[PDB]
Amino acid sequence: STPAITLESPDIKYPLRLIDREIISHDTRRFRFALPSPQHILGLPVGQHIYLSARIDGNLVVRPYTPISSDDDKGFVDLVIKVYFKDTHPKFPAGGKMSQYLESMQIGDTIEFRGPSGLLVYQGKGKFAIRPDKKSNPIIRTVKSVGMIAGGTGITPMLQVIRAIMKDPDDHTVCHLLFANQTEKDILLRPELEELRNKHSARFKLWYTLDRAPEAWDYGQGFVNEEMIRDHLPPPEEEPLVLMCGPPPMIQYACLPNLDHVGHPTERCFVF
Ligand SMILES: Cc1cc2nc3c(=O)[nH]c(=O)nc-3n(C[C@H](O)[C@H](O)[C@H](O)COP(=O)(O)OP(=O)(O)OC[C@H]3O[C@@H](n4cnc5c(N)ncnc54)[C@H](O)[C@@H]3O)c2cc1C
Repeated sequence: STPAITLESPDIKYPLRLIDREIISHDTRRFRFALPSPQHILGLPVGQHIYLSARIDGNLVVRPYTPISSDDDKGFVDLVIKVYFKDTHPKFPAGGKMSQYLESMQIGDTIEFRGPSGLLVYQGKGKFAIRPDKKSNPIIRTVKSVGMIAGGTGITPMLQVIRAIMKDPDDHTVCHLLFANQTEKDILLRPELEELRNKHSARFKLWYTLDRAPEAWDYGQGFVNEEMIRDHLPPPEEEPLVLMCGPPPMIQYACLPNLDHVGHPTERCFVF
């Protein structure tokens, strides 16, 4: 109520105006959108995301994104987007629908936001409120540590939580992040993650892994396995929560079964 929220109902689409573009690398962008007034906030609880929706080439396309801005930000929302260009991966000649749609927007164009959405909310100081499904009440579990597995753009739901914890000097939850990508080129938001690690090392552990690592590389190599789970996530005996977001293949065949191997109950594993 104090600051006016933009996402007043989840059943409503809000056309937000694109006000700024930023080329980060060849295929990664930051887009900024104007909230309805400069004193609005988004209205997005930690742990949840929004959907963009648009009519692209005659079809309705809906996709989830987690902003890198937060409810402290007045007047705007920022998204970091990986663009899947056509005519690039000869085996995905068409590219990605939504990300190329965003790449093509001009300053002034609008796009429809809706939310908040998602089964998990972070309540602070270790309190996670997790719905078994969209229609049931949340179960509330209090952890002292959170393990996090992210592939590609899956980092933006981790970062939102990481930040939410580090802002709060009274939040002593320890976050352990294992970040998987294809090539060093593809470590999205590396400077942000490393600045946070520089300041908050006692509450933030960070480790990468790469499918095709360069010759000078100090971190993991290959897919997520038993050993990386043991070495870079809190142990199952600490009763940690474990969060996952990334390409469905990695989550389903690389993460979940090995999490089961090591001993993390599936009740303490959550996929965004
Ligand atoms: C909780 C959550 C948060 C998310 N946060 C973000 C975020 O912050 N930023 C973000 O950018 N995305 C985010 N996403 C992902 C986003 O929802 C989309 O999956 C992504 O934008 C791709 O959508 P698209 O329509 O463009 O691609 P699609 O049309 O769905 O593309 C189909 C698929 O083909 C493959 N593909 C196509 N072209 C290429 C190519 N050139 N190279 C390689 N593979 C290719 C990719 O696997 C691609 O996803 C998030 C998803 C979830 C669930």
